[PDB]
This record gives sequence, structure tokens and C-alpha cells, in this order.
Amino acid sequence: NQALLRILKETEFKKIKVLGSGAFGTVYKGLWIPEGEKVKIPVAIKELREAKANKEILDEAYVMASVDNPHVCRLLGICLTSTVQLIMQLMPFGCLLDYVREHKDNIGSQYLLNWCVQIAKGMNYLEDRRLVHRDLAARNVLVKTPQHVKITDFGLAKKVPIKWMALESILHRIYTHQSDVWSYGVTVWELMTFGSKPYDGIPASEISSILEKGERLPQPPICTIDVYMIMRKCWMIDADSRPKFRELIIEFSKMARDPQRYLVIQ
Ligand SMILES: *CCC(=O)Nc1cc(-c2c[nH]c3ncnc(Nc4ccc(OCc5ccccn5)c(Cl)c4)c23)ccc1OCCN(C)C
Ligand SMILES: [Cl-]
Ligand SMILES: [Mg+2]
Repeated sequence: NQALLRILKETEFKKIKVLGSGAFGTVYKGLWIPEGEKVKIPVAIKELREAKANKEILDEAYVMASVDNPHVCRLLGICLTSTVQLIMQLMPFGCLLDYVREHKDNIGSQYLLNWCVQIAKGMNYLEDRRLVHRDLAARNVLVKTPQHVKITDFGLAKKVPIKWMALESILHRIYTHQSDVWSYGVTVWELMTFGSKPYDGIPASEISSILEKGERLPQPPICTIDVYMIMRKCWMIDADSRPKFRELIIEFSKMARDPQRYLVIQ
């Protein structure tokens, strides 16, 4: 479906401001000024590091532009020059990890459980589209509005987040939808701890042996045993025994109908 992805001319958008840079590239806050339409759209522009053929890039960009789910970021446009520039709608509240750290004192049980539902819905859609994320984390969930979050940075792989990866991904480089469930459990742990680092102070070289010994991320103080058991099942060695994203939508949606029963916050 070629119409889903806009191939942007360099004149159609302007990098107004830097939002942040990392190893993979620089993200800008900018304006989309489409040719012959008399509007100015605020957008985010990620310029990847200058590195892979144009046809291969566009083929993956077409997949990113074809997602149609309220909790999955959609690629609005792309510009192919010396670099690859990805254009999508601006998420003004930033990533969910920075958001919970900034607003920890003002976040209640309903907000946290609703986020777990929306993230599970976005992942279930990615699984139904036969897409594996391979990097699900609180940093890769963007906040459009405080109660509308979207998953991003999926399919960009086309160093390694050891502390978010399932054991079979660390030791065997196996990436499946059930390996995304492990990362989902860690993502939930980030939110329930209001943005704490998983396995803080432990080198990534030792994470595999820690998981082999049976140690997992500790129970966040606000989580009841029902919430923590669901997180613990996401970290099972047998990937087939971990919950599916479909079941994760159902359990957290029922918990969201009575949030104070499952999360104890001051
Ligand atoms: C958790 C910290 C963080 O994420 N920081 C961060 C946030 C943004 C950012 C803020 N507001 C935004 N609105 C919209 N988009 C972004 N950032 C992104 C992310 C991915 C992008 O393309 C990938 C993609 C596009 C479509 C579908 C799937 N995947 C784009 Cl184009 C924009 C955003 C921006 C930058 C940062 O941090 C950057 C460097 N950090 C130090 C890691
Ligand atoms: Cl990023
Ligand atoms: Mg990112």
C-alpha cells in the first residue's frame, strides 16, 4: 500500500528544534509543511546516523507506515538523503519512562494499570501483524496524552538491552513474540517502580547468570501479589508458559476496573 507512506522532499519539513540524540541518531521537533496544502504540522523527525539499499529501507518503512492501532506509533513519512529521516506525529509528553519519573507523586493506580492495558494492546497488534519488537521498554513508549500512549522504535533493528531481553534471547539470540512478553514484564516493572532501573548496579555481563539462579526483579511495593505473579510469569524460562499478550490485555483490563484492589499507593 504505497499511499500509506509519504516520501518527503527536503523542502516539505524543517528541523525546528532538537529533542535528543543517542547512538542511533538524533530526534528533532519540527514542522511538516506539505506541498500545496497550506498547513504547518508539528512533527518529530528522527535522523538516523549516516550508515543498505533504498528499496530495502522503503520496504521496511512501508511496514512501519501500515500499522493501524491506537497504541502503536505509525511512520507518517520518510526522507532519503545521505541519512534516513523518519517523520511521525509529535508526542508532546515524551517517553513514558521520563514521564513517570517526572510525575511519580501524581500518578495513581488507574493511570498505571491503563498503561499496562494500552501497551499490551499495542503488542498484541504487533503480534497479529507477525511483528516482533525486540526492544520493548518504558523508554520506547511515547505519551501523546497522559492516558494515550503508543509503542515506538519497533522494527528499527531492520548495545543490546540485556536487562530487558528474555534468557533465550541473551543465550540463543532467539527473538519471538514470547520473548517480547518478557520485555513487557520488565516494562511493567519500570512503571510500577515509577521509573527505577532494572537490576540497578549489576553489569549486563552478569544478568544471564542471575536469571539462571532463579533471581528476578523484586516485587514493587505498590503491587499486590496478583499483579506481581503476572509479572513473574512473564519471566519464565519456558517461553511457551509465559502469558500471551491477548491474556495480558484481559487480566490488566479487569484489574483496571478496580485499580485500588490491585495497586496500593499512598
Ligand atoms: C525515554 C526517553 C526518550 O524516549 N527520549 C526521547 C523522546 C523523543 C520524543 C519525544 N517526543 C516524541 N514524540 C514523537 N517521537 C519521539 N521520538 C521518536 C522516536 C522514534 C521515532 O521513529 C521511530 C519510529 C517511528 C515510527 C514508528 C516506529 N518507530 C521518531 Cl521519528 C521519533 C519523541 C525523542 C528523542 C528522545 O530521546 C532521544 C535520545 N535519547 C537519549 C535516547
Ligand atoms: Cl530513542
Ligand atoms: Mg528509543
